[PDB]
Amino acid sequence: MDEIDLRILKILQYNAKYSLDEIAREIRIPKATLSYRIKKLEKDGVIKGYYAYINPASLNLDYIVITSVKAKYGKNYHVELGNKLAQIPGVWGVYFVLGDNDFIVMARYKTREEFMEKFLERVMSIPEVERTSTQVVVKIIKESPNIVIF
Amino acid sequence: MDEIDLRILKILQYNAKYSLDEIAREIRIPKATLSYRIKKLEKDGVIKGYYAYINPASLNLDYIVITSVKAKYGKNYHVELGNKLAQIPGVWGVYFVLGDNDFIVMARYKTREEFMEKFLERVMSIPEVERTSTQVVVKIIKESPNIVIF
Amino acid sequence: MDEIDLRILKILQYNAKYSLDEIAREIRIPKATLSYRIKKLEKDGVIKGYYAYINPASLNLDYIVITSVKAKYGKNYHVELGNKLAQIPGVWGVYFVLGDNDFIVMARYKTREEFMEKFLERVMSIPEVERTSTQVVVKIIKESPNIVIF
Amino acid sequence: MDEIDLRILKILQYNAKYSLDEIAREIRIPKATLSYRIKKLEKDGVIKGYYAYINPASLNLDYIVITSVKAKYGKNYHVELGNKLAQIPGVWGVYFVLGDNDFIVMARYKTREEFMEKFLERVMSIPEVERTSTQVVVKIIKESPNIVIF
Amino acid sequence: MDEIDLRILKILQYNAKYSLDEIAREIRIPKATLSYRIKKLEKDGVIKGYYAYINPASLNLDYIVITSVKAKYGKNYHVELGNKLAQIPGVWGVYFVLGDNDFIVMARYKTREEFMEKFLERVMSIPEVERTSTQVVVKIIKESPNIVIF
Amino acid sequence: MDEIDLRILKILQYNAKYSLDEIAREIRIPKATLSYRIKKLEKDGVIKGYYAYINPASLNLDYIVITSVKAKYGKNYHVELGNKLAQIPGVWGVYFVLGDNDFIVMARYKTREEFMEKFLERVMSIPEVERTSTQVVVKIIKESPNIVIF
Amino acid sequence: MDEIDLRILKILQYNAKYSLDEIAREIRIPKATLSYRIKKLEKDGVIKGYYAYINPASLNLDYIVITSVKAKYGKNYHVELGNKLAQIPGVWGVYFVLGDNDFIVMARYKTREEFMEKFLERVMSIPEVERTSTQVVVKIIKESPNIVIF
Amino acid sequence: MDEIDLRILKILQYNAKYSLDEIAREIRIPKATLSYRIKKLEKDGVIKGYYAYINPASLNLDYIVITSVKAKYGKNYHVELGNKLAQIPGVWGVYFVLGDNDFIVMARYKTREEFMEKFLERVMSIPEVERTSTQVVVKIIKESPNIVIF
Ligand SMILES: NC(=O)CC[C@H](N)C(=O)O
Ligand SMILES: NC(=O)CC[C@H](N)C(=O)O
Ligand SMILES: NC(=O)CC[C@H](N)C(=O)O
Ligand SMILES: NC(=O)CC[C@H](N)C(=O)O
Ligand SMILES: NC(=O)CC[C@H](N)C(=O)O
Ligand SMILES: NC(=O)CC[C@H](N)C(=O)O
Ligand SMILES: NC(=O)CC[C@H](N)C(=O)O
Ligand SMILES: NC(=O)CC[C@H](N)C(=O)O
Ligand SMILES: [Mg+2]
Ligand SMILES: [Mg+2]
Ligand SMILES: [Mg+2]
Ligand SMILES: [Mg+2]
Repeated sequence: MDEIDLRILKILQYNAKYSLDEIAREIRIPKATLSYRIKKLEKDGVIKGYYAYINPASLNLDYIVITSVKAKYGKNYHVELGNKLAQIPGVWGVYFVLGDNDFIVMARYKTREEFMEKFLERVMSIPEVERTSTQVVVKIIKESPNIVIF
Repeated sequence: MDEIDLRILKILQYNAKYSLDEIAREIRIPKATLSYRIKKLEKDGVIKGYYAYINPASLNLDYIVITSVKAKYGKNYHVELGNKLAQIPGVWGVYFVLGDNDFIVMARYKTREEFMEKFLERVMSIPEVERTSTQVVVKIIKESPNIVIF
Repeated sequence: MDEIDLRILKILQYNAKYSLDEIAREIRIPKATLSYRIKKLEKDGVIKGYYAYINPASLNLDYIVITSVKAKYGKNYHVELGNKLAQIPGVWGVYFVLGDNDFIVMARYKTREEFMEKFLERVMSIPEVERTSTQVVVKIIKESPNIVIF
Repeated sequence: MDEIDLRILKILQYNAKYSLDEIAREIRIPKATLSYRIKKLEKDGVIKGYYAYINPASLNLDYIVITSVKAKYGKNYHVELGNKLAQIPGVWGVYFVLGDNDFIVMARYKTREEFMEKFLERVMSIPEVERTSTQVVVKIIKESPNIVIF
Repeated sequence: MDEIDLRILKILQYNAKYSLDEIAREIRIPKATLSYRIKKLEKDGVIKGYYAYINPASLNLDYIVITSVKAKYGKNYHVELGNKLAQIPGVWGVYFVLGDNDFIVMARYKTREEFMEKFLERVMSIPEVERTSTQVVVKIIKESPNIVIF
Repeated sequence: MDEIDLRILKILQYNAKYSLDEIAREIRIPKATLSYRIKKLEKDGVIKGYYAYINPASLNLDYIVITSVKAKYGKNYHVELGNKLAQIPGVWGVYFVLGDNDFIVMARYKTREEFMEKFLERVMSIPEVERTSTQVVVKIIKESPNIVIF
Repeated sequence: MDEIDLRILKILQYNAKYSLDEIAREIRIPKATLSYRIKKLEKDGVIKGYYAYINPASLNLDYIVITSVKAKYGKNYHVELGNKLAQIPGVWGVYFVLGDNDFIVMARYKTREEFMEKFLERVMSIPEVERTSTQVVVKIIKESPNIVIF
Repeated sequence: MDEIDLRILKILQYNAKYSLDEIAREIRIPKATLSYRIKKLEKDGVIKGYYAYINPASLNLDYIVITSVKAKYGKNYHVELGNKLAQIPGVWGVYFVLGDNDFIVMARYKTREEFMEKFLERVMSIPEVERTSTQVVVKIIKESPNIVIF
């Protein structure tokens, strides 16, 4: 990629439905070239897709959690435990980390009860889990993972 | 919203450039109605936008961190500290949480040095910060915040 | 329930033996209506009972503890462990919680020895327990769980 | 008090509206004597009152928390901080404790937002507070503080 | 015991070889009575013995430790683990405690190597031990366990 | 000192009132020599005194604590803080330690209230104190600091 | 550098006084070329020097510590605090780290007293220090920082 | 050793290739005597070798870690676990320590991936490991283990 590709990506990361004519006018390059560049970025795996940003609040997803997981160590436990956590409905983020915990899990649910049934009751049965500590999110100050270029 | 709106959203959350004809064929409703429903969802704030999912690895964003923040308590410190953390380049997530820490921050950088200059050196000067503990992400097992409907 | 039911409950939560005539005079409604409303609240399960508030100090209950419990995780451990903790004489509160511990237990005893025999020696034998940490209450500043309406 | 007083209290602690005739029949003593004994227990401060046990769930009190507080030490900080915590609407229990924290606070609210406005935003402004850690109650297994005699 | 017994004990707790004539002169009571009182205190188990206070430094006991022990819970583990810890040469204090640890052990050795061989290597083999954390004493500010009356 | 001095000390550390004739018979040395050796040990500071071992339980000292102290760092804080802690009535041991805490304090009181007034309320006013964590002793398995030679 | 430079370095990292003839014979290259390559590595800063590995035990350096430091945050505190720690006699390693602590310090002393005077008493006066936790090394299993190529 | 040996060592610890003539001129002793003294120090094991100080950065060793290890206790676990940790490529320091952890491990790798494959994936399979916490080094302020004489 080059300087122009980054400028294109900087626009698409926050507004993917901005018309080709509008993008071409902003960056200052031929539309045909813009189309070619975007197709290449998709072909090369830089742009992996396009998603609609849906307001979780509109779906009543008010029970937001960040759970730290301590594992029972064993050969390749990170693979086994990581994948089991990733399969839980409501879990959108699973990170293998360095520190006093081994995994950080990001999840969303509508209520305390849903969270207990879909998440807590599933996690407690995973053999690779020693224990977990869930941090309830009182307020989301910022959640814009789509912004990769500042 | 109704059952049909959810099915539309379930598709748009992972593939927003799927054609109207294809979406209409999958859900089984008139294209004109589909267009109307989508426009209403955007007008009502359910769909807040459309973004291109860019592979962070393609931008060499290999230094991924999850930082826990302990604050110096004071009136409305959550607002003041939260906003200062949110303004840091590279920070995409800022959560006010319950537990032994007060904020959880998600950030991405290309290198250790960039992380130190843009993030660590900025955070250490924020008066509302007591201290922080950064968890380095060794491997991202899953990061699909776009999926709001399972 | 309505606004009037709440006012009635606000009185009964701290003084259940206040006469019907006195309550009717305070809220300003017919005694017959007050009686009907109270009976309905009991029938609907809002008022689950009436208790005498006994001063624990009068019973020499001077050894007051708040114990945090870390569990050995397993399928439905919260049910099994929670119920075993709830059965211990002297234990009045058992809460399944989010955080670095899994249960918080509230108990009262007359002495250190009674606490050790009835509580500590029982808890240490429960297989679902990894370990516990007991916080001794030096002084109860406030303990009015009966107040549900502020 | 004597053996008979304890038996009377054991009944009143869970059912204070049980008729005098019924209580007298259960314990086996004259009604006049029972009335005298109860009046004496009230006069002596053993029975401090009578309350209606209201189901918190009926009032939508679904946000239940147990907050640990670390104080900024100073002369008589336990008195000053304890009283400020006790004054917060929704807080029913405040305990000065031994251990890694100095106070344990029990509170109830209807929602996350109410909890943030009435509790979190008030606590963060108290000068005697170093920091706090809130444990969200996922499920109340038992909460019968009225039972003082097992 | 009475006021006079306490005054006698207050003297014997720090100087047991003070002559009977000197003690009688200080407290103001007949020597025969003083002798009788002391014999009674010994007979009743108040005075369990008389020891020479030996300066540990004179024996090169420079490796002073305070070890916290986390146990593997089980029926009567406090008895079993407590006794095994008490049998270790060099260990003079073993306390069953409330908090994040279960036992506190006080020990003294001449060197790091002696401490490792006699204490660490013995403790690591005790099945009731989950783990321990040893706090090395850099300086003893005060160690006068003989003073029971201030 | 020599081998004989150690054997003498091994006896005096647990029974200082054992007669000279009995000690001489046990160790096998002339009484005159034994007396000379003991006087020399006292003169050289090896034997710093003789105390009566008083059973704390006989004095109702049932509230036994081991308190960890975190200090506010500053020049020679260990001297200043250590001495202030050592002056508190009821405190018999004060140790400057390595680890997550800076001092370990051993104290004894008759009741919870005495402990709060004499110890807690005094410690909270010491400026060099950041905070403390008190571990209540449920049972003393062993407390024989007089034994220096095993 | 190339494959040959690495082989040369792999030898020099553990035996720098191995003769040129011996090194040339082992790697299989002309001595003149070996000399040229080594001089270039020194000129380019790859080889920063040559040191004698002295056995710390021979210097009675028996008090080995690894100290974790929590800082008082502020602008560029890592620079200021890091440099002050690095200036302390006996300190050979100072690392700015991610996690619950901010610096890890490696030091060596002959005795507990030397450690207290040269290290502890100096660190406690540094304003940028919140507190520290020192881990005493009981046994060095391995300490070969000179090995950079495995 | 004597005063002169220490002065010789103080020079060799940072510059082992300083010529004999230069060292003799600095310390003020005959070259023949200097040679004899150095040979004796090597023969006596004081000087265990001579190494080239290679700049780790020149080898792209940018992933620097300090890992704390909690062990599963058992007979001689320190020997077994210590040796297994010492065998891992990239690990240069292994210390058996006192405190909340049992071992501190110092290691170096070129990248996050290398660190995960060579270190993390190996450590997680060691049966004697309960868990670990890795502290990533953001900046090395000082790393001069060769300096044994200050
Ligand atoms: N999985 C491992 O090998 C160790 C992970 C652990 N969280 C650490 O930081 O060391
Ligand atoms: N900001 C506050 O009032 C408290 C926040 C803190 N993290 C807690 O869980 O209690
Ligand atoms: N039981 C579970 O699944 C987890 C409970 C744990 N206390 C937490 O907060 O995550
Ligand atoms: N307030 C105090 O003096 C100390 C209280 C502290 N929680 C402790 O356990 O020691
Ligand atoms: N042994 C037990 O039952 C619990 C002991 C633990 N240290 C506590 O404080 O709760
Ligand atoms: N006083 C100091 O300098 C440090 C003491 C601290 N407890 C430690 O272990 O490092
Ligand atoms: N200095 C900083 O900004 C933070 C350092 C802290 N140790 C962390 O891991 O976050
Ligand atoms: N290995 C042991 O016996 C105990 C080691 C532990 N790290 C401690 O400090 O006590
Ligand atoms: Mg998206
Ligand atoms: Mg009640
Ligand atoms: Mg004694
Ligand atoms: Mg070297």
